[PDB]
Amino acid sequence: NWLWYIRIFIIIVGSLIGLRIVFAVLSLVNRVRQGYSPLS
Repeated sequence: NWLWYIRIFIIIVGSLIGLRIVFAVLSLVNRVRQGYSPLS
């Protein structure tokens, strides 16, 4: 019952962390490629 909610929260947090990592990886690739100058 309770553990159920705990598991969901854990998964939710993991998803957020993954998304961030993926975004960071892409940002690094863009910089290495230097195809275009970033807006920021």
